[PDB]
Amino acid sequence: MAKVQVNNVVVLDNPSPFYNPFQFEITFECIEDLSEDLEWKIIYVGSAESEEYDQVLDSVLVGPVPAGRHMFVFQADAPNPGLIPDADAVGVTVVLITCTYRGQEFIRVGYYVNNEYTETELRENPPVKPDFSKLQRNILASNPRVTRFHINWEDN
Amino acid sequence: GAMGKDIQLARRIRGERA
Repeated sequence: MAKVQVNNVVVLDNPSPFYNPFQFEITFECIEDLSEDLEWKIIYVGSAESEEYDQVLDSVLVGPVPAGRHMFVFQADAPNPGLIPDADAVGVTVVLITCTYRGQEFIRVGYYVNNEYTETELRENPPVKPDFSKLQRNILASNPRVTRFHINWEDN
Repeated sequence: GAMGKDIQLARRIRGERA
């Protein structure tokens, strides 16, 4: 008895500029009729060195809809480069899309975002300081940490 | 320090965001 079961996620923001917006073509199946708005949020771990930095790129609200399996296309402008530390910026990070209905999260696509330089030289030998402008977000679609939960979409 | 980036992220995904 869930109202939305997100199934597929065709990430478009595969390794592209860090200043390119997170593009998630999610295909979810609205299993039931909805009452409130569906809150898909993209949470970019602001520091994989400190998780409490988790930033929020955007949150799309899909209102009450009478079920239906279909795809929508997420995009969200990049995080604050100042929020990310060295080891995270030129490193591995996660950007999770927690679908949050009624303030209750019922799924989490923890897409590992591997931030590695765009320019081959910089991949050859990563500059000691993180260049978010040279940074390319490789959204590891080979490693989607999908953690979904069951929530009360109702008031029971 | 936080060298284990993976596990940091694993935290947030497993149930740390919420």
